[PDB]
Amino acid sequence: MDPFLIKLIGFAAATCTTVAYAPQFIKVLKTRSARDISLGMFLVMVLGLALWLIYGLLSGDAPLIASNAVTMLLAGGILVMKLRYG
Amino acid sequence: MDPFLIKLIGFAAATCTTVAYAPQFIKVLKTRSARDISLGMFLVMVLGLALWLIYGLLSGDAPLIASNAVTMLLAGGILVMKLRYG
Repeated sequence: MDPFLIKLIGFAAATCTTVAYAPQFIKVLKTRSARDISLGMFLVMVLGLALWLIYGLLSGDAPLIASNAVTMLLAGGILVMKLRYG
Repeated sequence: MDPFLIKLIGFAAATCTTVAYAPQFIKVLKTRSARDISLGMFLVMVLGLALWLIYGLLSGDAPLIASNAVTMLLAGGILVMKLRYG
């Protein structure tokens, strides 16, 4: 019945990107982005993440669940990007 | 036995981000990134994606499998980023 042990193994491997992804998100902010960038692209990505949470639960996978939580917190860099506007 | 129908549903939803993510990748290139950016972060992300393919197959999920294939092709934007070097 979809053993939880599988989720743990996936997280362990995904940890490399997840751990590296978090700091990488901040670096993107210093990438000197312009306001003329379509923020709509980022908004869509967030929508997929929200849905991925449901799918992740159905599979009992941790990487998708943990990624969604981590992304939400790290995503906070949205305010920084929005600063470029106006 | 992990019905394939589940993978199809996940892809349909993930299609929003997957479809939007592809064009978003190109836009990142025009983000005026600097060579002083740690490319190592991107390298690690790729490693996780390669492993995710195996995990994705184990779950029979299409979003992870399709994402890996799409990312590999779209990732090609690596050469553009490498151009900043030197």
